[PDB]
Amino acid sequence: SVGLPNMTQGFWENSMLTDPGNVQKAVCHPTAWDLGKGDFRILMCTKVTMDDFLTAHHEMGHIQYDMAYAAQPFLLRNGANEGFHEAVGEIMSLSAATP
Amino acid sequence: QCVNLTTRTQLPPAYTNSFTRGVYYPDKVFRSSVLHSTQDLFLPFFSNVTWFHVIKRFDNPVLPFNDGVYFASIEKSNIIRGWIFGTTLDSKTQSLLIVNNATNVVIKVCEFQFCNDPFLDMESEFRVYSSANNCTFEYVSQPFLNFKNLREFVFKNIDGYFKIYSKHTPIDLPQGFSALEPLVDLPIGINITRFQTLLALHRSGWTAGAAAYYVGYLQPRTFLLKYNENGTITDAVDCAL
Amino acid sequence: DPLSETKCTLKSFTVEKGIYQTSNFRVQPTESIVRFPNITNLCPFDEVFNATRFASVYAWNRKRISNCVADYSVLYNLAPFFTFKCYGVSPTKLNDLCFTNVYADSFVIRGDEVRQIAPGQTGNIADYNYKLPDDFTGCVIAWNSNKLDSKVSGNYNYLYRLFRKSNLKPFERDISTEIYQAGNKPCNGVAGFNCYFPLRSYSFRPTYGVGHQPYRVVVLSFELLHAPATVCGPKKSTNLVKNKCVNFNFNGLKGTGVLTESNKKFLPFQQFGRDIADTTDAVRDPQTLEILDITPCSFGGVSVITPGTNTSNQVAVLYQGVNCTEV
Amino acid sequence: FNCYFPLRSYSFRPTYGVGHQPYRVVVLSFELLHAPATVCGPKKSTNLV
Amino acid sequence: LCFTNVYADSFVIRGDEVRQIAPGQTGNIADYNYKLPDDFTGCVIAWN
Amino acid sequence: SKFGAISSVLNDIFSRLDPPEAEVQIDRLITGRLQSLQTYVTQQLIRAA
Ligand SMILES: *[C@@H]1O[C@H](CO)[C@@H](O)[C@H](O)[C@H]1NC(C)=O
Ligand SMILES: *[C@@H]1O[C@H](CO)[C@@H](O)[C@H](O)[C@H]1NC(C)=O
Repeated sequence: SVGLPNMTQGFWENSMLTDPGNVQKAVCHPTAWDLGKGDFRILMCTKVTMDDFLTAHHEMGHIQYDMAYAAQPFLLRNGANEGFHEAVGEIMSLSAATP
Repeated sequence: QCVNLTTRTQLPPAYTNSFTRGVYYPDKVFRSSVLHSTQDLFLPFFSNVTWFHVIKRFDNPVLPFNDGVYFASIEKSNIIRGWIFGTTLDSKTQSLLIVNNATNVVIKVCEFQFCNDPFLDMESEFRVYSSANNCTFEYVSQPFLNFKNLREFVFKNIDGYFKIYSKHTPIDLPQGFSALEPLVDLPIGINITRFQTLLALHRSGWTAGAAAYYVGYLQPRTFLLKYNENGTITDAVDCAL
Repeated sequence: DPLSETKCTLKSFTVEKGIYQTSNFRVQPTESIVRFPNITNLCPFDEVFNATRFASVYAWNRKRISNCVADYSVLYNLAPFFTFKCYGVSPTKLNDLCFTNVYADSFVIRGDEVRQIAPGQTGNIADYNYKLPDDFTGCVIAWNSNKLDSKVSGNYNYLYRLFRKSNLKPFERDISTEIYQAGNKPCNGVAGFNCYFPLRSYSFRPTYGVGHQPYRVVVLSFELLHAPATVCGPKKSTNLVKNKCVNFNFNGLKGTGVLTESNKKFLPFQQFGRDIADTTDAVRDPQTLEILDITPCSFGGVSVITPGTNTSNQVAVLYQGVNCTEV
Repeated sequence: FNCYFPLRSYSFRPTYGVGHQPYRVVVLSFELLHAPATVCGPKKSTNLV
Repeated sequence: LCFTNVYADSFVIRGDEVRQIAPGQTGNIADYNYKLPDDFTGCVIAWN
Repeated sequence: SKFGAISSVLNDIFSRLDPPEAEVQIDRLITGRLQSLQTYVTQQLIRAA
């Protein structure tokens, strides 16, 4: 709706958004994964909560930032400074939290 | 595998009259009891056709192709087997190959490096070339085959087509009329300026059997052709004789 | 009616007593028919498109196509070949147009580099692996090959030339493995500082994006020379129609007439028949070796006998040269 | 299979060559007939002699 | 000249398909998209 | 007779060429055949006299 392109189909078959269970141990920390070579994943132990919805919007903002600089070289495939990467994902949560 | 033969008995080129040989169907159209005039490459009547003798006579020279060739052979026991075709007659340019073994015929257009003295040797020893680099077309069909066999061939190269006309007649050149029917069409699209016959040598060294062949060149001229009721050519007249 | 047909020819509304010839009787035509010999000796498209293994982009292969009929409709009919961008010739007319030789070029590249396979384009594949001329008469076919060219551990069998001293010429293959000279110091055969191997292996895996999944690319190059065009498209055969006034196409000849059974004895090599008028009166069907007398649709002159319209209105019709058991 | 969408879309890109650049084509048809002409070229009338 | 009625047809085609806009000319757009009559008086304008 | 055209077969001319040039070729064929027919008619008239 805001103008960012929809994510690729590879995200669906490569990202696990639910806790695997007791048999498999997975990190529940909210982390966005830019593996490179056009591969983007988010490690999510998402629950049905408002925060996880805002956390998801905050973490897609990280990954959505990643496809933006995909054309730039790998060493330059980063934010201009350390503050930009988290800031661009925070406005996503701020806008999604509006009534 | 090349072996140079020095047992040749040198002889100056011979000649004989062509009489009324070399008439072939110029197209594939049926005509009945009509006199039709056509202009195409033809062997002029009563021309001076070269005579080559095989007997110790070993006539395997290289002749120019010009606009066309009329190949005739007074043959028995099938000493003649095939021909070579090309311009530089080596691996530099594309060359054409015609061979007829005891089973069938083999047609290949490759960058052959022919032997200086190509020939064939029961017959189970084929020694006619040394290499084959780029093969662009190959064709296989049925074999073409007292002096009892007369074989007459016509070779043409127009618009990249290699036409072959043949006629087998059971019998110097005899007096009569016999039209030559088309046999095979080859869409090769190369240029040919020289050729060389391939002969089969009998090993029991080697001895050459009783055979002879003639080479005549075609010219563009007008013939008036007479068709019978059944559609075959029975007589013709050379309009410039 | 014939009386009005007479008025129409005379360009008048009153007709004097006499006999007038107006028009002719040829049973009108009706259908359109085309016949060609049996479609055999199909070009080996399966051996290239359905090949078990495709070569690397730098070792891009040559497969010349000749002396066969090429059915471009079948290859286009395959659903997986979603990408089909064709250059210099309409895909529809490829089924009919003929060329001397067809060059089939096959290799494997990434999805993002598919756009580099085009005339006037640049890139690592364009400059170092495969350069395509601007005046390119032909076109390419590309499709996803993730299911075949990708392994979970990585399919490293496919390599691309990362570095070269100069851009490749059109239709030029460079398979040299000489160490690239990136600096002024000589390489001396050692891939050290400012010296690296020009070829890099693609690490294709099924867990990549759409732009990085392997894409098998088959490139078709078409050329026309003085040599005869021996690569033709398939020809459609229409069921035979006889004893009717039809338009026929037999091996490229056009005409109109009724096709009837013929008792003529053609020679085995002969195909066409001509009368003393030098007109095609007989023809041999390509599907079945039978001779069809191309009788002109029953044609005949007509003539109307009439008294003056000042006297009466009845007319009589004469068909000269026709036995009227046939009308 | 054997059932395809007949409508294909031009994906025009500025990176494409002149062979694939978009071109705007305007087709003009004239009805030069015996009907009373309505489309007039630039001309000046004159008194009837 | 003076015309009775004038019609303007406008569309967008590829670069190499401009030659297919001609009377009696065959092609994909000619056969399937836009065909001009043979006895056609009038003419076309194309620009980049 | 070709009468200066590329082919002596009218339908072959229609089929193998575009109609814009096939029409010119057919015009050449038609005028040649009309010339032949009128020559025949004129000679017939003289012989009839
Ligand atoms: C993304 O959007 C484009 C354009 O609407 C569409 O073609 C594509 O299928 C979409 N992809 C996904 C995964 O929704
Ligand atoms: C033509 O063929 C018939 C057989 O149908 C034969 O009797 C006749 O002799 C042939 N004509 C010639 C001139 O050989």
